[PDB]
Amino acid sequence: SGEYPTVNEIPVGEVRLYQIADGVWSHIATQSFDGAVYPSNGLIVRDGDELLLIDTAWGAKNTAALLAEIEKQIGLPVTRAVSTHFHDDRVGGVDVLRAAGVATYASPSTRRLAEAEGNEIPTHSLEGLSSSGDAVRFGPVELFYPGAAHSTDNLVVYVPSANVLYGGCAVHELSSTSAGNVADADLAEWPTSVERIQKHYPEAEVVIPGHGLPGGLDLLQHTANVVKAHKN
Ligand SMILES: C[C@@H](c1cccc2c(-c3ccc(CS(C)(=O)=O)c(F)c3)c(C(=O)O)[nH]c12)N1CC2(CN(C(=N)N)C2)OC1=O
Ligand SMILES: [Zn+2]
Ligand SMILES: [Zn+2]
Repeated sequence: SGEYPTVNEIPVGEVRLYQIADGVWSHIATQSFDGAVYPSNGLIVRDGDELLLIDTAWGAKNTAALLAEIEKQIGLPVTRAVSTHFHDDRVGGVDVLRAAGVATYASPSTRRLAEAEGNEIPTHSLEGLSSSGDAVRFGPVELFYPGAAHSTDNLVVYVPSANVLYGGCAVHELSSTSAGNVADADLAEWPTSVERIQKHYPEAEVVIPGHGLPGGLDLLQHTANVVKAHKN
């Protein structure tokens, strides 16, 4: 009833949206992995009379439910999607999106890693993002490659109209106690990559992590802190 949703408040197999700013929503779904349940976030950004989607809802059925929830709550067509790294919480559901007429995009690095590891593969490559500090425009957002962090391919997304920074899985929520799933991470480079984000988006007003609750700029420093302590 207005609070940021968690696993306890999302009915089984469903998705919830949360209004972040004018024309900006997050999407929240839950999924089981290795016998535990986790929430995960994505982003929706109004693009005129269309919508840009950032990240799937972690799974085919969750992503179909996402599309239904968008139609119910917003009622504008999703025409493009960007996946911000190659893991299943970002690309799992790309096949559903593609069959629903959504053009799917990711960096060439993400596409290669998804293909090699057996995850679903976005159709279109996003050039211009291969060096840390690179930025490109994509509809109503800027895409930024901060360097290796949670994964070597992770992208962040900024919504300039609203000063919303979507960190994806390179950014953790304030309550986090460790650096999440570090299977593919570069813990030594991650603080440098977060520093780049801090330097590039100093006016961010809302910071959204890949999993958990949004907050302010403090999520960036907190992320650096938990990652350094994890590595240590
Ligand atoms: C789908 C995703 C994932 C699956 C299951 C869980 C997660 C988390 C996560 C875990 C705990 C917390 C609470 S916290 C910050 O307090 O620790 C959190 F916020 C996020 C994250 C994230 O951190 O993004 N991703 C997850 N995969 C699976 C994989 C890849 N692989 C191989 N062996 N190959 C493991 O790597 C990874 O990321
Ligand atoms: Zn991941
Ligand atoms: Zn993640």
